[PDB]
Amino acid sequence: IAIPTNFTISVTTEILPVSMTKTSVDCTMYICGDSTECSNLLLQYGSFC
Amino acid sequence: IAIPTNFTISVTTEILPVSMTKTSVDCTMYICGDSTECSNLLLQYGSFCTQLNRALTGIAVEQDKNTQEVFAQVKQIYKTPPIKDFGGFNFSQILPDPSKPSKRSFIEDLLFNKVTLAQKFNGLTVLPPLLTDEMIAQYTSALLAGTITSGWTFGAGAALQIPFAMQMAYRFNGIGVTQNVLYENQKLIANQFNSAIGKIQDSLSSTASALGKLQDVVNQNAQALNTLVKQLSSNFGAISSVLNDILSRLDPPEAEVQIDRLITGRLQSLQTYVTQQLIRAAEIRASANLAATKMSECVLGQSKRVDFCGKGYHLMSFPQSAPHGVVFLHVTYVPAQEKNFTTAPAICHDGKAHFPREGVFVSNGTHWFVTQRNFYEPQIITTDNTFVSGNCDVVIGIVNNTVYDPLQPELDSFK
Amino acid sequence: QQLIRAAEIRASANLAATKMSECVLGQSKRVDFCGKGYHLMSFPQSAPHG
Amino acid sequence: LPPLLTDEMIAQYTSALLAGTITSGWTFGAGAALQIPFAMQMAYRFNGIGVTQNVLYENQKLIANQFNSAIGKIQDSLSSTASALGKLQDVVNQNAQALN
Amino acid sequence: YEPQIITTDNTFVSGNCDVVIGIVNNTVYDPLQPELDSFK
Amino acid sequence: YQDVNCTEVPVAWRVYSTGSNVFQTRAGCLIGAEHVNNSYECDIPIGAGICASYQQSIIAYTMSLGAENSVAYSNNS
Ligand SMILES: *[C@@H]1O[C@H](CO)[C@@H](O)[C@H](O[C@@H]2O[C@H](CO)[C@@H](O)[C@H](O)[C@H]2NC(C)=O)[C@H]1NC(C)=O
Ligand SMILES: *[C@@H]1O[C@H](CO)[C@@H](O[C@@H]2O[C@H](CO)[C@@H](O)[C@H](O)[C@H]2NC(C)=O)[C@H](O)[C@H]1NC(C)=O
Ligand SMILES: *[C@@H]1O[C@H](CO)[C@@H](O[C@@H]2O[C@H](CO)[C@@H](O)[C@H](O)[C@H]2NC(C)=O)[C@H](O)[C@H]1NC(C)=O
Ligand SMILES: *[C@@H]1O[C@H](CO)[C@@H](O[C@@H]2O[C@H](CO)[C@@H](O)[C@H](O)[C@H]2NC(C)=O)[C@H](O)[C@H]1NC(C)=O
Ligand SMILES: *[C@@H]1O[C@H](CO)[C@@H](O[C@@H]2O[C@H](CO)[C@@H](O)[C@H](O)[C@H]2NC(C)=O)[C@H](O)[C@H]1NC(C)=O
Ligand SMILES: *[C@@H]1O[C@H](CO)[C@@H](O[C@@H]2O[C@H](CO)[C@@H](O)[C@H](O)[C@H]2NC(C)=O)[C@H](O)[C@H]1NC(C)=O
Ligand SMILES: *[C@@H]1O[C@H](CO)[C@@H](O)[C@H](O)[C@H]1NC(C)=O
Ligand SMILES: *[C@@H]1O[C@H](CO)[C@@H](O)[C@H](O)[C@H]1NC(C)=O
Ligand SMILES: *[C@@H]1O[C@H](CO)[C@@H](O)[C@H](O)[C@H]1NC(C)=O
Ligand SMILES: *[C@@H]1O[C@H](CO)[C@@H](O)[C@H](O)[C@H]1NC(C)=O
Ligand SMILES: *[C@@H]1O[C@H](CO)[C@@H](O)[C@H](O)[C@H]1NC(C)=O
Repeated sequence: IAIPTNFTISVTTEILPVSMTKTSVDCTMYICGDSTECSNLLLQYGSFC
Repeated sequence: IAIPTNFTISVTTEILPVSMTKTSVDCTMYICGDSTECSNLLLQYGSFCTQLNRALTGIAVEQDKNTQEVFAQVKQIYKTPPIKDFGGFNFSQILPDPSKPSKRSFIEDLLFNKVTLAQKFNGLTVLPPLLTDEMIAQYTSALLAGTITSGWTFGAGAALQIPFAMQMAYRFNGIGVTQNVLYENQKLIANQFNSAIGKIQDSLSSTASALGKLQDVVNQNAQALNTLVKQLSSNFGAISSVLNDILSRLDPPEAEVQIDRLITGRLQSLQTYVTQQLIRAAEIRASANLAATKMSECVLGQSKRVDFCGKGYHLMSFPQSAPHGVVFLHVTYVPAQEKNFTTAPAICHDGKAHFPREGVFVSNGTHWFVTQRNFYEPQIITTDNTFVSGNCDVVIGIVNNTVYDPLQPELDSFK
Repeated sequence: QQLIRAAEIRASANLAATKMSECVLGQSKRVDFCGKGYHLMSFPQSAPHG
Repeated sequence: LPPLLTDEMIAQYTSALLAGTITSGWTFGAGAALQIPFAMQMAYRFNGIGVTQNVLYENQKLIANQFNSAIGKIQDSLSSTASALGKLQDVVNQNAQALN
Repeated sequence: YEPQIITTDNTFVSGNCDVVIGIVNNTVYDPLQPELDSFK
Repeated sequence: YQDVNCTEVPVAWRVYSTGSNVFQTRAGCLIGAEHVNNSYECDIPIGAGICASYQQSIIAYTMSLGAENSVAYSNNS
């Protein structure tokens, strides 16, 4: 048998992500942009946005 | 130091979703809907509909797999004896009630009545679950009967009988409290358990927003299906959203374009629906895995992991069934009414240092005793509850006292 | 893509909560769950997103 | 959008957890916090791994010195290393890249 | 299953015989008495 | 045939639609299997607690959860 006669105290680091940035996008400003004709055309595509 | 002098028994509830409604959508019936021209044009796009059907079928099978994993964990169907002598503990509100229809209990009836809220459409079908609600109730009844009658023995091999008070003494011993505390306080512990169980039904009777997760899942699925159905009244740039009007009011060669314009949009809608369904199914599968782990580790045994099953020191747990999920009632031990003492790490006597075997040294101001670490029960410092190692000039915090030798009086009086 | 990534972030957060509960508020007997060796204790610190 | 909990609040939570574990042990995770001298709590924790109390009490100075030295080394490792955070940065990159 | 004789070495005493519900009367053997009788 | 009355099956191979062995379950209409009063472990899941197996010919039964067992509980045993 083998038996230890001394010891050591060790400190170890662990890193874990918990969240990410909250980002927001809207269609009408991204797809068309302050344009009535484009938004009227986009209204024919239902409720994707 | 501070040491508690009393305790409370607390039961708490945890809600977990395990399953989700099994739905099926026919690709060609949804896209075309009784039109040979549309079907012949849709034949040109390859095998998108086969992939969509395969994905939905896999999602449907996964739900039955989840339910079987969570609930079908007992080999036999155990029953409770007709005579109920459990040391004063009253399980009447969680055991099956057979006067009323079905084999449900009082709390299960409350849960099923609380969670309350489609129709036949063009290509939409809903498949029934493999296990009815009665079979799930019967699994839960078997688990309760086993855990009440045999302890944790039925989870490893065959069930072995044990009186309930002795089982609960085992469970106190498993959290660091000796068997004295239970047998001398049996009536109080039973009363506290009964009162907490009675409070559970009051808490979940008047209040309704407790079952938030199950209703959230139901609402999300209903909203997704409603949006998919409503997307059928968009022309996507064509002249109309109805194929009959397009076919009647236009001849084929320039009706091809309008039909293609409708087909592309309807395909896109179906694909986005299927993708979000896959993601939601993955989330539900993770939840069901957690629920199965909790059933295995907290109903079929006693858990040492902190906060895994309730707040406090875990004593035991009971399962109940819900419309599309499971409910866990965790019974835990909470110390209370702490008192304040002064301590020492070791005691020097005859030039030797003594340490406690299983407790701590305390004093009420003048005299020193040894106590448990979780309940105040002082005792005289003898040589039977301490062990000696070394001299008393190396430990920081030594105090002087005397260690009783029980053999000295008997071998002095009788020599 | 954002939804698929958020699922993984949520899994990491659940693991972090379990470690906070079982290693800072108690002593753990699970092998290699908190460090390499025999666990004695743990201390938390905050990071910009973790 | 800004997160609901700011950095000072998270630091307060971390400080509360650290003070509770240093002063009470594991008692504050079940009910009210019960005070305990630190050396006796470390003796409890040695009993928890199969080593007796006298081993702690007769080598207290050495154990304290080893702990202090390890804590000192960890900050040198953090400061000198070029990139030890790793995963935390990686997530950020991904998001930014997708946005671009 | 491995039965033993009930002695003061495998049991511990605490309290009276009134508080506990299912008490059973029996005897607890004392290992010291035989040698104390044989060696005064 | 999923969620359909057994009546209007043949109106909308022709031997697997006749009224020889016709059973009305809750998952739909089943043709070609005999309905027995026994219960066994599930073999092929049909649904709503109904399973099917091959035992001679094909049979359809209600799933059995397991074997009954009453533990000899007593307060001093
Ligand atoms: C056990 O032995 C004691 C003394 O050796 C004896 O008193 C007990 O007999 C009865 O115990 C009852 C305790 O439940 C007590 O209420 C009753 O008065 C007592 N009878 C007499 C005549 O004293 C013994 N117990 C049993 C069960 O025989
Ligand atoms: C157990 O290990 C410790 C750490 O190495 C030893 O303590 C060292 O002893 C040497 C020689 O006496 C000193 O030069 C070091 O400064 C000590 N280290 C510390 C941190 O104090 C200890 O002697 C060992 N115990 C044995 C071998 O029985
Ligand atoms: C421990 O707490 C319990 C309360 O749960 C105490 O029991 C109560 O005692 C008061 C005063 O004697 C009674 O009015 C209550 O009816 C008791 N409650 C129950 C449920 O019986 C108990 O006395 C406490 N123990 C100590 C040593 O103080
Ligand atoms: C366990 O508790 C139930 C109540 O939750 C007790 O049932 C009540 O018993 C009293 C007296 O017999 C009746 O007046 C009530 O109408 C019962 N309530 C219900 C809902 O049935 C039951 O008696 C308790 N168990 C024991 C052994 O006393
Ligand atoms: C600490 O506890 C001891 C033991 O319970 C107390 O000593 C007893 O005190 C009472 C009342 O004065 C006497 O009747 C007993 O004879 C004492 N027992 C002894 C001396 O063995 C002591 O008073 C307590 N000290 C406090 C509460 O400050
Ligand atoms: C605890 O007991 C030791 C041993 O008796 C005490 O140490 C002695 O104290 C007396 C005075 O009371 C001195 O005359 C002796 O020289 C001391 N040493 C020895 C070996 O006897 C000690 O004072 C007591 N109290 C404390 C707090 O340690
Ligand atoms: C002893 O502990 C109690 C808490 O139960 C505390 O209120 C009291 O101040 C303490 N005694 C001191 C600090 O002298
Ligand atoms: C505890 O601290 C006090 C200072 O208030 C000091 O006098 C005493 O020696 C210390 N005791 C131990 C055992 O560290
Ligand atoms: C067991 O129950 C019977 C019947 O109620 C009773 O006479 C007996 O005293 C009980 N035994 C114990 C140990 O509680
Ligand atoms: C169709 O099946 C249902 C369900 O069993 C039944 O109630 C009904 O009588 C059957 N026939 C018709 C014409 O609906
Ligand atoms: C099964 O039993 C019921 C009575 O419970 C009876 O009406 C029915 O005909 C039986 N089925 C067969 C196939 O014998």
